[PDB]
Amino acid sequence: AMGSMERASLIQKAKLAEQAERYEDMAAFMKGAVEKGEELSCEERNLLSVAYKNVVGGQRAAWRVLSSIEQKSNGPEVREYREKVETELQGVCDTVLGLLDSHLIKEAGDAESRVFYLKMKGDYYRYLAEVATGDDKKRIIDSARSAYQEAMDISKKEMPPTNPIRLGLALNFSVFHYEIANSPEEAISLAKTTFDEAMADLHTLSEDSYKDSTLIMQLLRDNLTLWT
Amino acid sequence: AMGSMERASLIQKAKLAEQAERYEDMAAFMKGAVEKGEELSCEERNLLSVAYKNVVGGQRAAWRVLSSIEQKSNGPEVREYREKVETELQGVCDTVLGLLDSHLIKEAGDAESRVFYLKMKGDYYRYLAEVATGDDKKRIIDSARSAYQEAMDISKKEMPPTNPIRLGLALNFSVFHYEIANSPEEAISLAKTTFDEAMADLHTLSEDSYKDSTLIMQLLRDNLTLWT
Amino acid sequence: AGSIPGRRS
Amino acid sequence: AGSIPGRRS
Ligand SMILES: *Cc1ccc(S(=O)(=O)N2CCC(OC)CC2)cc1
Ligand SMILES: *Cc1ccc(S(=O)(=O)N2CCC(OC)CC2)cc1
Ligand SMILES: [Ca+2]
Ligand SMILES: [Ca+2]
Repeated sequence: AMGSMERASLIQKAKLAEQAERYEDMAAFMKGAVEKGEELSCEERNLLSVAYKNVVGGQRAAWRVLSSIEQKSNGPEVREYREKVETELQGVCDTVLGLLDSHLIKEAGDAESRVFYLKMKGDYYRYLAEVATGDDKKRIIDSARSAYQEAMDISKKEMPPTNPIRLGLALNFSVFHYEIANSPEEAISLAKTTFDEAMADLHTLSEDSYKDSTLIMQLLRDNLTLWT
Repeated sequence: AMGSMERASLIQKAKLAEQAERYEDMAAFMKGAVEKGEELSCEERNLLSVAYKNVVGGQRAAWRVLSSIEQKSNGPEVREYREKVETELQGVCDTVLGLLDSHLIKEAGDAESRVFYLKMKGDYYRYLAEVATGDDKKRIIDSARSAYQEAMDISKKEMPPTNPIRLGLALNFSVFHYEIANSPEEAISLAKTTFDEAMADLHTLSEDSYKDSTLIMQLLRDNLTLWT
Repeated sequence: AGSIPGRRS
Repeated sequence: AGSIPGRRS
């Protein structure tokens, strides 16, 4: 749909859409930019991720409201509307996963880009898992786990323990273990080890990098406080 | 688009959409309900109004962000994107105005319903006026003024001075005078007279009606404080 | 200047 | 449990 707009114009409009809090537009501009076929810079990857996290975040919040109403009620309206929101959410997750598969991941050779995209892949399978039931749920859960694990393996070999993408990946994989995989001990162990190894590497950082790393470390600590 | 869904199901889903903060869905359900052709109850009119006020409120906020960026900058991208948001906003206002004209207003015989719909008509022409330029602007401004004035005339004949719709109509018409019609003295005089006449009628109200009326009176006072 | 917020039923 | 908010560039 964005085929006639220049790549640079799509990027500029995605930044404007963010300022205007128009996240659906932002995601559509960034989808258009990905479909130009060129790799994304660090800032462009962040725009893609921010756009879709906002879109799916609002869908997830709505799905949770409707699922709670439906569970309390247990006419067809609540289930029908929860199903409509669920299908829309699944469609957005499938769209992001399709961008990652065609062809962002395969072209990502540097650790920073490949880890970022595999973390995204884990996240969007995790959002699919949140609404999945039964056996479909098992394969979706394993797809999230596999993406996160590959990202973890690369991150531990190629990035310092304070790298913000490495830290956010570990945070989100710990949430996966706690909330999706029914592995709270694995969640706690990953969050603790990640926090401690980052603490021991803070001395190497500038003041600005210190601020970025400690912000995510606080999120790990916030979860550990809630889980223990 | 909602032709195959029962009226009562559209109403139920509009309430669910409000709870889920899915205001575009809410507006689409309420448009479907209006298009069933039956008059709306008090609660249904409020659902219609809440849905569209939220949709157009987000569009207006985005348009203001983009218009400010465009004015500071004075490539084509900011203007193009402001124009896109503007066209979408105009389309929503035209949709609401079309529901009011086909056929909510003509079927509204009681003062409460007719004033409510004419207030809506003034509001959506006011939102069109906010983005209009030049001579188109003049006719749009007069359409807002005419709708508000008819609503005012009915409200003063048929409703007590504390009626919340009468109060909200006067509030919004005062904003029209201040922000659109370049008539700040008319805005201040209308807000003051409305406040004072409501104050003198509070003694007639129950505790719950008192709470409803005084809440809007505080909005009138807040504007008077800003304008004087 | 504030109009009716009008965004909650 | 909080994941990365990730909603502001
Ligand atoms: C998944 C994730 C991890 C960390 C962030 S961030 O806000 O701290 N930040 C890290 C540095 C930059 O590299 C991509 C930009 C994002 C965001 C998301
Ligand atoms: C335009 C407008 C005026 C007042 C309100 S309200 O929130 O005070 N309320 C008044 C009583 C009911 O009648 C419609 C429901 C709305 C809202 C909008
Ligand atoms: Ca080009
Ligand atoms: Ca019917």
